[PDB]
Amino acid sequence: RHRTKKEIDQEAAVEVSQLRDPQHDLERVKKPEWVILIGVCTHLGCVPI
Amino acid sequence: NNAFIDLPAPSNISSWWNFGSLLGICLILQILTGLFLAMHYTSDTTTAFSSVTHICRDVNYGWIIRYMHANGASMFFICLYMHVGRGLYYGSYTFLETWNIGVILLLTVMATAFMGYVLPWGQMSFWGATVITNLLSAIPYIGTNLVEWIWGGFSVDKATLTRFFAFHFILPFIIMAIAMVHLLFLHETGSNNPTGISSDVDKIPFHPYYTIKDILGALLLILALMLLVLFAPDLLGDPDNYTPANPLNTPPHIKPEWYFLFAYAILRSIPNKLGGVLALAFSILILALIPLLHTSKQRSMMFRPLSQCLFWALVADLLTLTWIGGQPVEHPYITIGQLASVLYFLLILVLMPTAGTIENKLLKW
Amino acid sequence: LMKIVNNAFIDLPAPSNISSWWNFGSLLGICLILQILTGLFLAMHYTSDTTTAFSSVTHICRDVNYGWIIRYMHANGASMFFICLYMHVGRGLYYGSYTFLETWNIGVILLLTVMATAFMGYVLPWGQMSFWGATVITNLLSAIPYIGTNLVEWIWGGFSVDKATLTRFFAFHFILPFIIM
Amino acid sequence: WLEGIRKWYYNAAGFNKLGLMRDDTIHENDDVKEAIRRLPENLYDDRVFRIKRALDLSMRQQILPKEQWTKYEEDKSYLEPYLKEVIRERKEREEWAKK
Amino acid sequence: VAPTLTARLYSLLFRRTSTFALTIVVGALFFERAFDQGADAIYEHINEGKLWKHIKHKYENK
Amino acid sequence: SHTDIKVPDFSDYRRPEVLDSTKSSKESSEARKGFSYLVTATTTVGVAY
Amino acid sequence: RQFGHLTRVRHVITYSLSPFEQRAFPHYFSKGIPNVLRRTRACILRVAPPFVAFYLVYTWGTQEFEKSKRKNP
Amino acid sequence: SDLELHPPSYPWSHRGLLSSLDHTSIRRGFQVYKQVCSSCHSMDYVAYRHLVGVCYTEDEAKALAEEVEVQDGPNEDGEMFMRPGKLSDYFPKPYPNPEAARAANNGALPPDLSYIVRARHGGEDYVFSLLTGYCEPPTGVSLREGLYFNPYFPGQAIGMAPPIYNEVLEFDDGTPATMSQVAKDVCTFLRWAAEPEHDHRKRMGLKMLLMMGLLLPLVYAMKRHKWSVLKSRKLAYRPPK
Amino acid sequence: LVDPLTTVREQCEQLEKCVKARERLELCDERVSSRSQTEEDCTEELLDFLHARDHCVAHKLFNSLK
Ligand code: HEC
Ligand code: HEM
Ligand code: HEM
Ligand code: HEM
Ligand SMILES: C/C=C(C)/C=C/C=C/[C@H](OC)[C@@H](C)[C@@H](OC)[C@@H](C)CCc1oc2c(O)c(OC)cc(OC)c2c(=O)c1C
Ligand SMILES: C/C=C(C)/C=C/C=C/[C@H](OC)[C@@H](C)[C@@H](OC)[C@@H](C)CCc1oc2c(O)c(OC)cc(OC)c2c(=O)c1C
Ligand SMILES: CCCCCCO[C@@H]1O[C@H](CO)[C@@H](O)[C@H](O)[C@H]1O
Ligand SMILES: CCCCCCO[C@@H]1O[C@H](CO)[C@@H](O)[C@H](O)[C@H]1O
Ligand code: FES
Repeated sequence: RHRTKKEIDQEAAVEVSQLRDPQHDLERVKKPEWVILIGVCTHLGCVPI
Repeated sequence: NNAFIDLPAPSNISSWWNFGSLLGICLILQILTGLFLAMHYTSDTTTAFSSVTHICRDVNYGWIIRYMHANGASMFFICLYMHVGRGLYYGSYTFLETWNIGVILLLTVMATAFMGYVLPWGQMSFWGATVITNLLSAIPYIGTNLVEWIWGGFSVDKATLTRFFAFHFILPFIIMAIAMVHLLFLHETGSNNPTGISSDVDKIPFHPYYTIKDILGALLLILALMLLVLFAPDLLGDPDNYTPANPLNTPPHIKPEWYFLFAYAILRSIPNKLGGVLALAFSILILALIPLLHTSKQRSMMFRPLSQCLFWALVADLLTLTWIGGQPVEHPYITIGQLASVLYFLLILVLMPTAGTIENKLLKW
Repeated sequence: LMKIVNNAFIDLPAPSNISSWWNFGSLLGICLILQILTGLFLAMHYTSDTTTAFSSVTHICRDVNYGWIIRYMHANGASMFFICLYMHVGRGLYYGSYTFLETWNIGVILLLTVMATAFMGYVLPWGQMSFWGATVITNLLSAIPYIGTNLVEWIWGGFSVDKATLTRFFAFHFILPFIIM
Repeated sequence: WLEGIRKWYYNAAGFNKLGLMRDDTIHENDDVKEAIRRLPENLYDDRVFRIKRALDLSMRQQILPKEQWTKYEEDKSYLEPYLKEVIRERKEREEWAKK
Repeated sequence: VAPTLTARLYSLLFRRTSTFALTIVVGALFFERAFDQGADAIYEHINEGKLWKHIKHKYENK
Repeated sequence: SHTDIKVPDFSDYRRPEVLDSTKSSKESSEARKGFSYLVTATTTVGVAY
Repeated sequence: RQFGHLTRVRHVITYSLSPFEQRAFPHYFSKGIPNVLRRTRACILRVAPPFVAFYLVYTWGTQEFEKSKRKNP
Repeated sequence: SDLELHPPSYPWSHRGLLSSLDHTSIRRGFQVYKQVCSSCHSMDYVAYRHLVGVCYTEDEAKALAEEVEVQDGPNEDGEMFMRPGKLSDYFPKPYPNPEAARAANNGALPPDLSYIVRARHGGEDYVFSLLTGYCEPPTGVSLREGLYFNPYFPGQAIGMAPPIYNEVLEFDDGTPATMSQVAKDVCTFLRWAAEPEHDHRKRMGLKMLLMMGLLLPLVYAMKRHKWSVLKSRKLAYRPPK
Repeated sequence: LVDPLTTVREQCEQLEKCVKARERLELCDERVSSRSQTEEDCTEELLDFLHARDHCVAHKLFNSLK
């Protein structure tokens, strides 16, 4: 996924301590404008929209 | 003979007692149409969906056998739910062996129908295979391993479809053997009746009284089945399964087969993985607890007003959960579903046993 | 649960002198269970379309973990089945066991059903013998006057052995063993 | 008055409409079966006929004329003295089995 | 003295188990032709002008 | 006395042809069996179809 | 369980008529309807309410849902 | 947007329980698919032979198949070649694969149409509404290039430009080809395509209803006959006093 | 060449419910149109209008088609 600036800024602003699986966005991407993920819901396997 | 012809039966069992034979007929119907479909079905992911359209378009009468099988599965569940409801209402569950085997039968039919739905490899087939097998991933430490082992890989794929055809093929025959055991335990006691009172002082022979009544019931079952097959074959189905499986995309309004909607609503009401899976399992397994929760001095609900009111509340609640399962996860459905899910377990575990005790008190025993 | 497992096994009265020739009945039960167990596992990887049947069998033997042992156990188990069947029938003829008329005649039906079952299984891998065996044996029915040929084409699902034949044979081969049981 | 809802309940339960007495409707477990076995001829035969009459009405999905309904004030526990003793006997045995 | 209709039917076809099965075989055969012809006629009339058999003449001419 | 036992009146259930206690019921037996057996034969024909 | 070994019964007489001597539909409508009405009335208070509740929850929730999807509910 | 516009119910002549499809309408609908929709949409489960005795004679269908060239082979040189189509051929695909399809359609994928009516809630009511429902975006809505506003499509932004309009094709029977007429006929054809067994199941259903009208009361009569023995039985209790 | 769809749509747009809806639609068009910035669009108003008009079209249209 090619992320926009507003999207990147929204993810940086997240209150990590409030997440159930706490991670800063920058611990999950290498180049901020790009997010790469396995598109499989961690619940029961469907594809997130 | 004596297993049929001169089998003693209560003189007063009602139409609610016709569902056992109707379940036998649904089972035979599924086996017969099933085998004939299996004569033209191929389980390779490259050709499964195609073989099904080939059955419906080019095999002589392939379409009627197919829709009879699909709608037959729906009739199977209608009958199963009526059969279980009769049992709860009339206290038939006190026949412990018969009842517990029945619970196994319900789970096996559910598992069987699940796998069959995966066979045409449409969109619902694929995501159903994904979600349901993943229920096992809630099992700690080894859950994920169990899922991959069932799948034969890291995702639902060819290996999955091929083994599911095999499992779906044999399970109904196992169900048939389990059902014969179901009946053998029943025969040790004979049937219960609407009054919940022993009917040994007024037994009549199964033949001709119930043989003809069962035939009349069979005719009504066939009418219901054929009204669906000939006039509305897709009414109880899902349009999304007319779309071949697409591993890259889960339809936005994906929903389970109607007979699984109540359980799906219950699982969806809990925002926790393990919790939702445990509630799902328990929503079915709680049937095994009903006998231990019986507090009434009387077997049937016929003479118990308060219990009857709570029984219909449970049915109305399952109807609510069925409706909620068909709605998006949005307000106010999220909350209605949570209340309905809580109400379900509350009626069975607390309100009904309590009504039983109150009724005893009111009768002074 | 106890009885009929149980008085039908544990305290079942048996002659004190039956010999090894009486072992084939239980060996046939074991051959049947073996075929059913290896059969189901093979069926988990086998596909009945003529374009992929032969291939799915090589996939079983080459890539499925231990697929080769399950396959050759199924193939050779069918041979063991017949060795035992013939020893079992021979024992019966020699010792006059056939005087148990019902048991004996049911046995004759069992022999025929196992033969038909093994025939259909052999057709499944769709090799040369599979194809010509399907052709010849189904054609035995063409000897039936008036309708023979019609019966054959009906069994085949066409004017010759083809896709429709292989697919229904997988279904027949799948269920018959349980009927045999 | 509790008693007020009691007569109301009795009629709502409705076994009286089939001519049954409360004890004719008890769920039969081993204690109850033993108690029924201990009943004197007349109480046993009467029970049998009331149950038989009730099963017959149920089969026809009918009820008795209101004047024939078991009356609340006249329903008595014919089974109680017998069942109570059967239970007492079993409890005594269970106590002994624990010692 | 002329007996009713069901009476004649009883004596003529229902009393003997052989004759009672014959009647059902032959009856079913007549019932089959009449029922299919009648129902097919009802279906085609309800759908007059819409079925291939109704418009077919416009495209053939062998 | 067992002679005090009389069969209850069934006139409300009797087919009309057997309502007269002063007439032989054999006169209508073939007609009555014919009616019921006709229901059975027709049913069997419909089922065969 | 076999006839002959079910239970003990004494002093009960049963009178029956051959199905060929009687009507299969005696007072079908004249007495059947009143009985259906009676049975229907006797249970309605126990069966219907929960379903009425379902109906109310159903209509309320559906309306609430639609209203929430627009600009001015 | 997340808003939804559900399609109204059109009075299709095949709507009724015992109502068959209009075969002249299926025939015109096929012409629509052929002339218009086939350039972007495949219909992989229908072959020319399926049209025979439905909306075309065997010779007409044969001529239709020959209007196209299909690949066959290998020949004795191990090569593929082209030949006129025949009755056993399935309708030609406009693209070799979905990637080529998406590429040819600004990234959107024209779905296969064999089951589109059974694969969409609303069926032909939905398809008819979609085809005849394109309109200007409402004030405040701006779509990316490649997308068209259609109130009936989920999200209202569809990758398919309006495919039909007045005189988009000429019918073999001279029927005026107005946009609504064209939509109505293609939808009737799409119903047949998704459910060729349509007319036969209704004819069978008529027979089922008639047979049930006969068998249900007869079996019920048989039930009441046998049960009369019990329904009129009388009981008497005569204990010793 | 006139499409009866045009005729029928025109006739149906005369219904009270359709005019009311068209009015709300134009009110939204004017409101949204006059702001250089606004999140709002008139999708809802358009759909309400269409739902009313198309329900009416469906009852008449097919009488004019073959
Ligand atoms: C290429 C120029 C096309 C022609 C000619 C027709 N359609 Fe089409 N169609 C096309 C695309 C690219 C898409 C995808 C749209 C998207 O945004 O996903 C479609 C889609 C459809 C659909 C499905 C809509 C849905 O609900 O998903 C249908 C029913 C449809 N098209 C029908 C259809 C018919 C019958 C046509 C001939 C009149 C027709 N289309 C032509 C591209 C093109
Ligand atoms: C493949 C599924 C099933 C089949 C074929 C089947 C069949 C039968 C049959 C033939 C009867 C006798 C007729 C009757 O009273 O209905 C019966 C009775 C009964 N069954 Fe089932 N059954 C099935 C599932 C179940 C389930 C799921 C339950 C409940 C969890 C169950 C519980 C019972 C009980 C308690 C009885 C005794 C009923 C009574 O006498 O009141 N059955 N079953
Ligand atoms: C307890 C009995 C059975 C149940 C409940 C059942 C249920 C189902 C269901 C729900 C489907 C999906 C139907 C669809 O929408 O296409 C299916 C498919 C199928 N079933 Fe079964 N089935 C049963 C027994 C059998 C048996 C015995 C066989 C075969 C030996 C069989 C063969 C098939 C085949 C080949 C298909 C795929 C084609 C199709 O989808 O129709 N089924 N089954
Ligand atoms: C009386 C029991 C059985 C007999 C005698 C039997 C016999 C045979 C024979 C002779 C073959 C050909 C083996 C070869 O490849 O050379 C075969 C293949 C096959 N059988 Fe069976 N079989 C039995 C039971 C089963 C059952 C119960 C199933 C499945 C549920 C099954 C599934 C298969 C499959 C999948 C093949 C194809 C793969 C292969 O060729 O190994 N068989 N069987
Ligand atoms: C190899 C065999 C295996 C792994 C068998 C497993 C059997 C499991 C259970 O049967 C005993 C299971 C079928 C039963 O649970 C009690 C059902 C009520 C579960 C119902 C169920 O259905 C869904 C479904 O159908 C879908 O379709 C497209 C989609 C779904 O969500 C997106 C669901 C879902 O979320 C649930 C809870
Ligand atoms: C749908 C199911 C059907 C039609 C089942 C039919 C079953 C028939 C019989 O079983 C009961 C049959 C197998 C059994 O006859 C008693 C065998 C001894 C017949 C043996 C047999 O084998 C051959 C074979 O294997 C071949 O392989 C390449 C080739 C063959 O000649 C070229 C033969 C052959 O000439 C015969 C007689
Ligand atoms: C037997 C009466 C069933 C009630 C008819 C509605 O039935 C429902 O229709 C929906 C779409 O219209 C489907 O998605 C759903 O699966 C189906 O159960
Ligand atoms: C489910 C409702 C239970 C309420 C307890 C019933 O209470 C009873 O109600 C009767 C009729 O209203 C009164 O005549 C009677 O005096 C009263 O005690
Ligand atoms: S929310 Fe359950 S699989 Fe994604």
